[PDB]
Amino acid sequence: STGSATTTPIDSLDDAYITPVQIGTPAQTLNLDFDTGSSDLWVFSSETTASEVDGQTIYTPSKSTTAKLLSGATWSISYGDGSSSSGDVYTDTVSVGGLTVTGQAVESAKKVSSSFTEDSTIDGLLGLAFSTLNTVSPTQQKTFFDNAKASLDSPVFTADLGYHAPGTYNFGFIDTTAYTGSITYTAVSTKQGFWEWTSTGYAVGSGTFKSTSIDGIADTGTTLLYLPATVVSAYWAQVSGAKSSSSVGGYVFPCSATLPSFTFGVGSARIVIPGDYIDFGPISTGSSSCFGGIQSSAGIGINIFGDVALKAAFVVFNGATTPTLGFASK
Repeated sequence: STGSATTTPIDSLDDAYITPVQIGTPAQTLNLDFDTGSSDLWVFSSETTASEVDGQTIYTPSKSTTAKLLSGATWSISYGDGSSSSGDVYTDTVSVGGLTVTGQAVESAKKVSSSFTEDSTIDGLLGLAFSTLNTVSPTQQKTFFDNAKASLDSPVFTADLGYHAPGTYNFGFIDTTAYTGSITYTAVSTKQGFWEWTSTGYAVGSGTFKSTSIDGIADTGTTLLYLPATVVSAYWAQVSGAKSSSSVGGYVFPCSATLPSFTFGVGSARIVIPGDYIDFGPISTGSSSCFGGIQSSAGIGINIFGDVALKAAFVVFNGATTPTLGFASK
């Protein structure tokens, strides 16, 4: 089997991407944030505290003839940005882009934090990291990819995120028309439950490539590119007027600037992030100070290749017995 679904930016900054997902019988279609940095499939639902729902589409399990309460199961998750959600669990039929999994754990939110409530465009998350991170208790549950893997033509999914434009998530096959050149594959550690790999270095604009190992995670659920303070300082030093602002919470730069590109290494290959991809616009409406898309990881504890980096590439998440990641230019 295979599946193929279009993923669409939620706003003009590409702050996140939503992909339609069919849940239950008859189908209830919710727009979920596919997140390779977490491992829970959770949804706004008929059980969510009413004051915490503000425009999202909800899953109503009582209207699904295939929904079954997973008795005793609860879940509770906290994300790197400080947001959180929790609830109980059903199993139901879930389809993405024509690919169907029966018996998928669908985590129904009873509570969500304010940032979820405030984002009317995201109806939940679909986690695509390793199932060892799933928060369901007392019986941990498998991700959608883990459940579908055996049925897929090839045990892979691919992320092809657009810059200010729609893109595609494919399951079970590699679309050779979707990228240029060849795919360079690189080793993955699953020891922290993430798609964790080691970049071989970086360049800033037309500058020379610096060979240096940068361990980090491929995370479609994080907007920006978070890298060590040395690397980020070297980038922003090439932008006149750029500075790190503690009051804003990161590097800002004059909105009048033209940003340099940023290159990251994948083995001997190179992925170029155009400068425009690093512009996240005014810090507040009407300001001439703009927020940078490359930020320091020093306060996180891990480097994060988020959407800013991933959308410059065609990315293969290879879930073979020894997982690997692949990157191609496009």
